Amino acid sequence: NVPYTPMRWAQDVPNTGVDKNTRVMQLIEAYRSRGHLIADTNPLSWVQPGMPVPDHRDLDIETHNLTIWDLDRTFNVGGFGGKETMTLREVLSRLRAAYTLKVGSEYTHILDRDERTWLQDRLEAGMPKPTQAEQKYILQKLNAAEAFENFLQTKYVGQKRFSLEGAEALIPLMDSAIDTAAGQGLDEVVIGMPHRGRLNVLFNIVGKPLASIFNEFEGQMEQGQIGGSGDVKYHLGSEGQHLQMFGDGEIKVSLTANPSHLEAVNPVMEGIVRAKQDYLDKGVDGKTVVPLLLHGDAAFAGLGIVPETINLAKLRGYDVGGTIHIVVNNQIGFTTTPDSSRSMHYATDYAKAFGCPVFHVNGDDPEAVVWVGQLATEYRRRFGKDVFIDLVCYRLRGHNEADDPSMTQPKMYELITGRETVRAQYTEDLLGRGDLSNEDAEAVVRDFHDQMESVFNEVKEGGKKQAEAQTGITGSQKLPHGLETNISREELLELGQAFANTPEGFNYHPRVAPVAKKRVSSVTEGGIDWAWGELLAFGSLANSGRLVRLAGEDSRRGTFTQRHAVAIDPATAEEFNPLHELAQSKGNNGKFLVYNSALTEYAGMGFEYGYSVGNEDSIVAWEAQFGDFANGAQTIIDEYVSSGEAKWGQTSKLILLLPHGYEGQGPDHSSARIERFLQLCAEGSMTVAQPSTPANHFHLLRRHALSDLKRPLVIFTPKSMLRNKAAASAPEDFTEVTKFQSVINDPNVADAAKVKKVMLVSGKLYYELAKRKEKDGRDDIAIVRIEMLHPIPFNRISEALAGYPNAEEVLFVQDEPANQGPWPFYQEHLPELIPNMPKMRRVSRRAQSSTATGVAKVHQLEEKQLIDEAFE
Amino acid sequence: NVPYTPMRWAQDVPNTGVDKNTRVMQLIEAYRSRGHLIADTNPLSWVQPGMPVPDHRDLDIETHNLTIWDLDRTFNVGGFGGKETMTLREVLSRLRAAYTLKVGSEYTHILDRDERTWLQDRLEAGMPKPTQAEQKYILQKLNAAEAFENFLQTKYVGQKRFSLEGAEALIPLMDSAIDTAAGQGLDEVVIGMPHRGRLNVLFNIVGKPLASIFNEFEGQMEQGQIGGSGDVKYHLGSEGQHLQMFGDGEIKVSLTANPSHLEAVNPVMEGIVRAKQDYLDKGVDGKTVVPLLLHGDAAFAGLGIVPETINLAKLRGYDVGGTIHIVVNNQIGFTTTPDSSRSMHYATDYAKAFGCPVFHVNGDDPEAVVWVGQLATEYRRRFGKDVFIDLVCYRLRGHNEADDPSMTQPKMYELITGRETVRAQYTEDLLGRGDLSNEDAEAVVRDFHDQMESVFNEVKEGGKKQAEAQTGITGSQKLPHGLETNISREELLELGQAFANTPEGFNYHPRVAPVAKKRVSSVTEGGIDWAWGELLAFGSLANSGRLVRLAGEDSRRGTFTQRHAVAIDPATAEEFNPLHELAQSKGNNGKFLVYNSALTEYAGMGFEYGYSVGNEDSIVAWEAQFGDFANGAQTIIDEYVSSGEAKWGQTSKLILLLPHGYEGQGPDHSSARIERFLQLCAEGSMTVAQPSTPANHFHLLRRHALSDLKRPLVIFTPKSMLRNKAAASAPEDFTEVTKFQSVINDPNVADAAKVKKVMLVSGKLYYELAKRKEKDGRDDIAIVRIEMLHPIPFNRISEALAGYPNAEEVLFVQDEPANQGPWPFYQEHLPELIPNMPKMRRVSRRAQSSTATGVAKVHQLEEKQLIDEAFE
Ligand SMILES: CC(=O)SCCNC(=O)CCNC(=O)[C@H](O)C(C)(C)COP(=O)(O)OP(=O)(O)OC[C@H]1O[C@@H](n2cnc3c(N)ncnc32)[C@H](O)[C@@H]1OP(=O)(O)O
Ligand SMILES: CC(=O)SCCNC(=O)CCNC(=O)[C@H](O)C(C)(C)COP(=O)(O)OP(=O)(O)OC[C@H]1O[C@@H](n2cnc3c(N)ncnc32)[C@H](O)[C@@H]1OP(=O)(O)O
Ligand SMILES: Cc1ncc(C[n+]2csc(CCOP(=O)(O)OP(=O)(O)O)c2C)c(N)n1
Ligand SMILES: Cc1ncc(C[n+]2csc(CCOP(=O)(O)OP(=O)(O)O)c2C)c(N)n1
Ligand SMILES: [Mg+2]
Ligand SMILES: [Mg+2]
Repeated sequence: NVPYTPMRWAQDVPNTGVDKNTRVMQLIEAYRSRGHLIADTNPLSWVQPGMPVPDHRDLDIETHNLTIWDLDRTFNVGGFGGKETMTLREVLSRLRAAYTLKVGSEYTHILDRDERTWLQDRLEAGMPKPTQAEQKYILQKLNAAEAFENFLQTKYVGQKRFSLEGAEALIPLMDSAIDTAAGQGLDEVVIGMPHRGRLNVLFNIVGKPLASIFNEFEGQMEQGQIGGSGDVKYHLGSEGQHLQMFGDGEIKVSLTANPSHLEAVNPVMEGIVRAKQDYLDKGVDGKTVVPLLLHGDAAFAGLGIVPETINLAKLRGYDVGGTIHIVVNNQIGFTTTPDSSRSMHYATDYAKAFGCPVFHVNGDDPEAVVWVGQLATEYRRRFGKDVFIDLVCYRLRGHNEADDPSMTQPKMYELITGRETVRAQYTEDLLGRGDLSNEDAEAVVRDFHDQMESVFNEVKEGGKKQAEAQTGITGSQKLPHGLETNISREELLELGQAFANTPEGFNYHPRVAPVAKKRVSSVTEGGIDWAWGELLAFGSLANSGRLVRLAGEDSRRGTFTQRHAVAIDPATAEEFNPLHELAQSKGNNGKFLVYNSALTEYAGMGFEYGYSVGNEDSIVAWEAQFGDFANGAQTIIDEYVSSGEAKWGQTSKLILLLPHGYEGQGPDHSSARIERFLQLCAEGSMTVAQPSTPANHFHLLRRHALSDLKRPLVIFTPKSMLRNKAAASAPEDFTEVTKFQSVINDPNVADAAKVKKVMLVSGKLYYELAKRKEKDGRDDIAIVRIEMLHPIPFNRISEALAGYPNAEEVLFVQDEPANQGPWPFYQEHLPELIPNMPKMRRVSRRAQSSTATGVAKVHQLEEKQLIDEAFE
Repeated sequence: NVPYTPMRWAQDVPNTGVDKNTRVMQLIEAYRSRGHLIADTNPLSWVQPGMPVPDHRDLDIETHNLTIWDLDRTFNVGGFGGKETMTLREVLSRLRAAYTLKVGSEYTHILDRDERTWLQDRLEAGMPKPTQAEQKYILQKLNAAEAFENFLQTKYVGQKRFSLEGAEALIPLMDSAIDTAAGQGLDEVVIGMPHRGRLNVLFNIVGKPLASIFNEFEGQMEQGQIGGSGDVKYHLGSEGQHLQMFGDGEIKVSLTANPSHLEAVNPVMEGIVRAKQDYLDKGVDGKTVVPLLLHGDAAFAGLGIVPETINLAKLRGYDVGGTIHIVVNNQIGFTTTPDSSRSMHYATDYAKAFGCPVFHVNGDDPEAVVWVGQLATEYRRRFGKDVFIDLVCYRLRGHNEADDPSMTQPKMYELITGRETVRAQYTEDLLGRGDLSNEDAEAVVRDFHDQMESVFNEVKEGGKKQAEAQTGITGSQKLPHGLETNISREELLELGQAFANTPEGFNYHPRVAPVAKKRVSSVTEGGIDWAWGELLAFGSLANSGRLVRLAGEDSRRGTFTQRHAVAIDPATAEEFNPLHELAQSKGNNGKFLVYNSALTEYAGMGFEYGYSVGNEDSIVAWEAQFGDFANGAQTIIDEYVSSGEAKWGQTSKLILLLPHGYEGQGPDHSSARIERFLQLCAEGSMTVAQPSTPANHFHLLRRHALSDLKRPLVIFTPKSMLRNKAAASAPEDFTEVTKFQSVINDPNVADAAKVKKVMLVSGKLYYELAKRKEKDGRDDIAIVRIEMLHPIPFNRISEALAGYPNAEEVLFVQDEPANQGPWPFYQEHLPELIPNMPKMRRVSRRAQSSTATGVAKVHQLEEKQLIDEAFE
């Protein structure tokens, strides 16, 4: 059992052509670059049958024209090993000790010279010898891991737990990293992980009490929100503290909630870290909250969310100082082996796309694992980049504890069954080298078992409760009754002037200058448009002292060239952000931050959801280029935004701004899918709205920000109505009207006793119906608008209908096809809530498999047909 | 304007320590590895202000301790340039000519030695000098590209076209690749691409007639399906032929349809290629259909679907022999620059994760572009791997033709406005070197303009039609009236015996052997379960002579250990596929292929959709591990499966198998989201079903395969009912019952005149209600099952209800919450279709924000409450 190729027999060759010193330097370069291909990193003696084996002929001395006859000759090596001269025997010895034992390293692809040199120097010095106290501490942690697993196996046989047996070195690796961070003087560590070994990490790394875990297994579950539905035990989070064992440091440790969908926690935990860093406010030399992210081998290579999230690492609004990644490589999926899972040689090969180092380590050598953890945390602090660790290990049982893995992998489980564990091997090694006594070794086991037995007995004394029905979360948070959302006239004029107070030699571009002038004049003369209404809301909130963040694709300028939140000078390329300047000059330390995202919907929306969880007092908004591209983030909408409160008691106030409207631009630029969002709503989980005037959009945003109802808000924003002059607002609507309106009654009814038809509408189709009513002179019609879709404002609709006592018909008019839009939701729910209302009649486009037509002339013909049908 | 650093002044150094020959070899290695960092590949003199600049100190002779005083000394170079000895002046000259001009190359990261050597030899030989005929052919193609763009600009000013101006070298690059493939003797080329330059590619590469394109712009659109909705002009496909200009070869060229969602065509076009290759059947040395895939720079770096699809390249059921990728790098998104779009240095850096070569080429040197196209197509044919081309160019106008790019990028558009085009520059170069006359150069322009003017005038003679309403696609395909789907008794016994005809020294695993015995005995005694029903269907179809493909996560064994389509011997690890063996021994050349996918839902489902489009006569099925993970493929469901026929006239017969059932395993293992699928249905777009017996599943699958209705099928499959003994089927149900049943009436009604309540149910909740009816002895109840959900079988439901003439109530009973499951769809539609039916009453779980509870005791309490409510 020796892992190297034997030395071969050959004749001595002459020193002609390429010199032999050149050949020895080429050998040094080969080991530094490709020596990981023959390193002892696998605990099993296993080669997977269907995977390609890379060529490694570069690592034998024959390929470089050297022979056994050169081993005692001396050569110039140019500073290798801190020496100018050396023998080929000593060169080979050093190379093999550094690059072919229990740690394999990839770092030669890095472009910067100082980075490469730092890693090279530390890997060739070697791992320093640990003290006896340190060695005993590693043994305590290994014991805890294995003992906990065995206890659960014995007391709860059938129950699913997802064990860590085979990979118990993870616990001392994570401990090493957290301890190193505490010594650097940092503030917090945030963890995200999957199912494999979660209950072990909660107890041994985070510090969740043992009583809690035992209760979970007996069927008593901790309640997150009053009347909540809940979730399985391996999807929950917790908080704790970690004290340094051989030091005076202390750090905080947190673990985040997640669903079963793998790798969906990656963008969410990055956002939590960024929000925490921003609150501490320590600058570029800060970055004092560390992200620690765990993966599995099949998931890391397969799912596309992983590289999509790593691509945000060095961008302006997303940087968090680097991420430490750990891949638990146990050489198996569920019933699938690596030959069917990836087309890369290693699972961690995405690192080479981003220019980052990789360390592969044997999971049956605990002292090497502790060294790699320390080295990774030091690299992050110095260079501010991502680092990847590959922990090679195995899975002792099946995928779960009810499965038989021999049916599909017979030969692999001949090697696994009946091995000795990593705790047993390490105890034998320490007693052999005389580093531990037998009394000590036996105490370590006895003490921990007594602790667990004690707690278990205490938990069984208390009787088990019986099942009870779950009520719901509708009334678990209060509504802001009697809150006023208007600003003063002085405040409005100051916001307007921000666009006139340009810096010293700044000028606007000629096509942007008219927009700025209109903003300064409109706050006294009238004609405020949609974009200016939105910015007035965010600006007012930043003045009071809040952090406002807006992110999305092309969101600084606007997709429809409407926003201009940051302006650029054509002559010098200088930038200007008016509303941020005004906020910083009022002495409440408010901020307005606008960022242009990368081209992603899954990672984008996930990052903003996380920001809202990490700072409860911030105002965060994500914008989509068109609302039709939000189906690329369906996982986040379904698993986090719509359902997080009911499952885990985790609350959010994220704002989604989704453009919507039927204007003839085709099926992928027409519908944000209102029907889908209204399906997900129940128990008052989120607010859904489609306003028709800038002032009403202003009041909606301010009500959300100043209330104490911590639930999301989904708004459907316009595209063509952005520049419609019938939709503009007057200053009195921002300063004298006090509240947001959920139903707007018709403002052009002469006599209410002559009305015989009521139309209900939502959005931009109002302005067409109104136009036609004026032209034809109809005094028997009244058009009523619905601005808030969920919850249903049934008291207001009832009040409006009651104001027309001679009405015989009610029509519901929409632009969307009959199987889309708000009609399906309203035809089900509204008749129950208003019993005395006449039967409703739909007027819409016909039902369709697609969203809209692709021909523009057909669009115009349909619109004419629709409006004609409404007016008899 | 010289691009190199000047030679510096220094003293001569002594030849001590590391020898100077060693230093010259290190310089050669540096240029081969990192010389692309200083190559002349950018047409503009532009450096983006916020992007990091890599260190390239390795490429100057000072860092290797050499000086101007060494330039005329001679050194040993070890075969470089086919010489044993050389001067430092000649070495530098050759390195700079090979690695620093108009082509930059990355290939040193490749692990195989023979690959590296092949590339190295071809890049150092250089580009061969082209003939005069070849040169004139390149000028014709450049002219065509630019001329077409200018014509459309002039005749249709406001209209959106997404121009290729700035990147006209794409047309000769694509032409070079297709021409090289025709010379190799291959069969077809399949293209997928986005919006940028689509109408140009349709006319100049594929061969779509010019009349068609002009008509599109005048508002006359070609119809795909009778009564279809349509789509915008830059989303359509076409077919054509390509004849070799200087050869006797011929090849077929195809372009595929796609939506606006970027990069969603990547898995779909890979599947089309695989299906075409399988039909030709030429073996491992075949692979004679070439995939050619075009991208943009922002999309390639940002979206996660790109690397997810490249990861399928070398897997067993997905390999297509390599893909040629072209990235059109025009240094801008919409209003976003590379500093805000990626954290990689180049957009094509994913190549280094997969071990593939990259070529960067200047888009203003057309002869170099034609060489790189040829070299890439040769590499694919020899090594069977992916290859990446980065075409560096610019965008002359805005994102569309209505946008002003100076508002956000002032300095970049000072360099662009008023340049001379690539056609103009090339004409000037050829007239300078005397390779073309002026008469020739003027004819090239005049002839092409005359051609276009002719066609345009002909198109305007015919009058323009007026708009007309679109009818729908419901009746555009026929239903299979009077088709019988039963097999003979002889056929059933033969299928059973397949599991007894093991190979010579094969034995089953002890936990798989009982399943095999039961399969052999059940075809004569009874008790056929769900999995065996499914396999009997697929086997029967493979016997008749069809290619059957089944793919999904853990689909060979089954997620619930139920299928066992391939078995493994514990002693030798040999594999056995019974139903494939039987099919190949009947002389119709049928196949049963089962594959275990990688861990992806977006790329998985997309690949199977593509397979169904590329071979209309195959039976393809995709399976999900649980139906709750299908929201990861929402883009494919919404943009291709649900809506492809109505938009493009593209038909498919894909089968989705989605597990579903409420059994207490929590919110991410309970619901496949039936309500979402029933929203997407209209105009008879697809079939949705939830059967309750194995025999009925058999008949459904066979009806779909033998009919002429080319639409998808979505089935909701069980989890616990897989092993329920009340649900098993008898042999007569496969051989004497002729058709699939859409409604199954109650089989335990003694007297029909005593019934006073009818319950409607779908799925596994039948077996609980039936149980309770027997126990309590209720003869006033009748339970009726609905097996097909869409379309609604309203004639059968009416017939069933009419059979109970004294009924007073109808109850609709489901397990799902009230805002989920089939109730929302049925409460809207069924009362209209059956006017005389009593008012329906819902019995279900309460409405919820999440899918299901996380506590198991609460699940059991809810189920009891539900069944009690049903029975008064
Ligand atoms: C979904 C969420 O975010 S929380 C909703 C929780 N409650 C429910 O779902 C209960 C069922 N729903 C209902 O009874 C009704 O739909 C109501 C009461 C919410 C609204 O019906 P109406 O009375 O017709 O609506 P109206 O617009 O007059 O609202 C009444 C008050 O509720 C407030 N309100 C209503 N919806 C919201 C909301 N989403 N956020 C904040 N305040 C709200 C209004 O500001 C108003 O306050 P006021 O006292 O200052 O006038
Ligand atoms: C959705 C698709 O893929 S095709 C939809 C095309 N048709 C429509 O949408 C019309 C509207 N729908 C209807 O009129 C009704 O729902 C029907 C006629 C389709 C079915 O209603 P019922 O008559 O109650 O159902 P029933 O099960 O008896 O079907 C009658 C016949 O249609 C056939 N059929 C019904 N649905 C399908 C289907 N999805 N695929 C194949 N055949 C079908 C049955 O096999 C049967 O044929 P038979 O005469 O040989 O026995
Ligand atoms: C998005 C998604 N797809 C599929 C699944 C189903 N699933 C659960 S575990 C698993 C295997 C995971 O393998 P690996 O990442 O190696 O984890 P290990 O069990 O080895 O820790 C799969 C496919 C899932 N939970 N989420
Ligand atoms: C999935 C998706 N997200 C967003 C968009 C909106 N969008 C259309 S074009 C575009 C810019 C694409 O940039 P690039 O890939 O460089 O294309 P180019 O315009 O340079 O050809 C964006 C974000 C889209 N069509 N699809
Ligand atoms: Mg694994
Ligand atoms: Mg671009």
